[PDB]
Amino acid sequence: VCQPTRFISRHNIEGIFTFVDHRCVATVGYQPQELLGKNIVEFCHPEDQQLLRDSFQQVVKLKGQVLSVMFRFRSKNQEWLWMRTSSFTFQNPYSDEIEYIICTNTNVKNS
Amino acid sequence: FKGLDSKTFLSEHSMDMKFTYCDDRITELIGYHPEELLGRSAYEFYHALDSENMTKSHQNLCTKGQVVSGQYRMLAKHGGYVWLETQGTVIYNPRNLQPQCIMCVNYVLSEIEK
Repeated sequence: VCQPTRFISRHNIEGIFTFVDHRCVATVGYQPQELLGKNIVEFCHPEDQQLLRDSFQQVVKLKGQVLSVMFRFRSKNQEWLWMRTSSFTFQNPYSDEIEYIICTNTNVKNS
Repeated sequence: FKGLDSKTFLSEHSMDMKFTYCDDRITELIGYHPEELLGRSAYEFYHALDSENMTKSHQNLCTKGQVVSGQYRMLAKHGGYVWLETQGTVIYNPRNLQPQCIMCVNYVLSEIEK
């Protein structure tokens, strides 16, 4: 079957990329170091930015369950690609360090 | 002593638990390079005494969508095993609830024991 193009990321609760899987190059055309330290919202279409912010805000409230969002992500070639991001929080349960967000980011169709 | 970040590694699997991605934090923990895991089932690496439990865990994960494993032992590259726990989450297609892959957050609980 045709494997969807996707990559994993980790974000702080504000949306900053703190880890980026190198499959990002194939998915959106950036090297990991072009994403790391930036907010995901900096890659998001203006119409979808607030949705994406509010998704990040809520996913910490959902008891670790997955929250999905579809948004337009600006590729390295400055083109809008539809991405479905599936996100959930994690915290090492032996700690009280602040949760972070793990995302799977897949290029999908809007059709 | 190691800090928390160093004792976690993320992995992605197909629905049969074959590795499709692993972060490089695994190497310092138990020796493997990510590239050598790809296409191998996680089941190859489970201790014999944890195998039936991990099969049940996987079934529960596929039924429920998200599970925390029991403690289990994972075979290290150079011998011995490390105690792990894994939180698994199925990633779907929202359209039709078709499963796409399994995202695992793996955290160690011991040094390599042999």
